[PDB]
Amino acid sequence: PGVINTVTSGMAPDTKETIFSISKAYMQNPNAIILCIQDGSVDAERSIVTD
Amino acid sequence: VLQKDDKGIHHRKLKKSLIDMYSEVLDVLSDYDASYNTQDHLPRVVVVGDQ
Repeated sequence: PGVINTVTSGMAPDTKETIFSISKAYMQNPNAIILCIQDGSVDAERSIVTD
Repeated sequence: VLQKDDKGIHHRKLKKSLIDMYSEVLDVLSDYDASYNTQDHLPRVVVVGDQ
């Protein structure tokens, strides 16, 4: 599931927190290969995949 | 008299008498106080956002 900087009133409050725990599938996996997908229109410094 | 007309109402009270003078009030308070604690009673049209 994709990372979100702000939980919206349209999403339940824990959406970013649950995505971060799911994101550990690679953040804590030395055997994981990560395809980092920046949006081309938006600038490189705006994306959250960087962190 | 010319200063009274130009720096006060030059046939333009709302638009000229206290719009440029508001900018002067902001410039002088920013010159005195580098911090914006005093500049809290003085509104601004603030544009913020991302990339």
